Amino acid sequence: YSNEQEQVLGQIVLANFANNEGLASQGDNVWAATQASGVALLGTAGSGNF
Amino acid sequence: LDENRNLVNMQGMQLTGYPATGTPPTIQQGANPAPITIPNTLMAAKSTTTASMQINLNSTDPVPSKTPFSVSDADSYNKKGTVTVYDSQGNAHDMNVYFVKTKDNEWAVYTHDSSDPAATAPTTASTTLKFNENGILESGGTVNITTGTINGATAATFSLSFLNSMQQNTGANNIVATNQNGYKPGDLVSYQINNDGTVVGN
Amino acid sequence: TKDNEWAVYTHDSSDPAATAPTTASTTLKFNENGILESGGTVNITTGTINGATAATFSLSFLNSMQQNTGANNIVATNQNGYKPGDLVSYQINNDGTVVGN
Amino acid sequence: SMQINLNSTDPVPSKTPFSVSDADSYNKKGTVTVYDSQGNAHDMNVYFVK
Repeated sequence: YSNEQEQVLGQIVLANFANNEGLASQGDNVWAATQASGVALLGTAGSGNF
Repeated sequence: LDENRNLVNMQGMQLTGYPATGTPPTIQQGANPAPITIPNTLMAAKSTTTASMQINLNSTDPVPSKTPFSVSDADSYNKKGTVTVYDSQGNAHDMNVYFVKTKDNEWAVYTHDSSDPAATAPTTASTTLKFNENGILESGGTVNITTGTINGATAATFSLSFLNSMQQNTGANNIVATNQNGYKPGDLVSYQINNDGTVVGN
Repeated sequence: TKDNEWAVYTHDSSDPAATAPTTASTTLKFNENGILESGGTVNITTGTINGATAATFSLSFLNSMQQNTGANNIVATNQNGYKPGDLVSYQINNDGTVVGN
Repeated sequence: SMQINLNSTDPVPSKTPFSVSDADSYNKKGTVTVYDSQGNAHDMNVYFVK
């Protein structure tokens, strides 16, 4: 910002799946969470598994 | 790798193999085949129990000048080694060990803590190392050491064995290796399969 | 607060007239190895919003291991509540369980 | 029945007392599975020390 300050507007979430090659495509370069594919299992950028 | 984290073929026929149990887990050779899974959960820390430390010592090691043994003056000891131990909650403690030479074929070993704020510097010898005329350890190579408490944790007494040591003029003195069977907690980060079918987690 | 003991406070950040937690909602007391013993569940109530009834429910912290896991990191959370919504599509799974979305 | 081949030239286990956690104290560990009356299988671990 214009007073030598910084702000945070949120964080990017990376949702690793317990099952790759099990996602389903519903259009453009985009998948949807389905059965036999895993729960969202959210997470931050650099923590561990990601 | 399906919903329940089970290794399975493209249709839904779960993979099978020898189950593994223990700590560290070992492949039960004759066990009945059972499904192989990949638990994403974390394994709890196991406190150090069997720490071992080899050392290469010298026959011509001079006697320390200052005979009052201490931990401040470097002249108080001939050799200094260090190992790491783990509490019951994954906290790491540092165990120092000092070797001094009074006369030939005889050495005095003193342990010391460096993480407990209430650990007073001792002078009592932890044990004695007795050596052959050729430089082979005789006895006194089994010790039990208990640490202190660190922020609400109970100590874990470990067996320290200076097995297969030697003092046969390796120039100076140096530790060959240090190890134990204790580890911190940690989460699953990667898995693989070796060329012998033993599935491996990291 | 001390060795093997934590205090748990709560706050509804959506209530316009909420109050900062003066006391502890509960207290977690841990086994020496790092196993949770007490303060497993606690009754928690929230405030009414837009003329709608408030929610009184249970909040549980079971199966929590404080064992020097690096730094602090929440492992999992779960509820059973959901916003009202409409149908989009159905399907038939591999065991005949016709389930909607 | 358990038919097993034993190596003649294998050495005596290092640790003289019989340990159950580490293999230094036993030569060969095998496992068979027997069945009880109710049907719950029991794993019989056999330990061989020369």
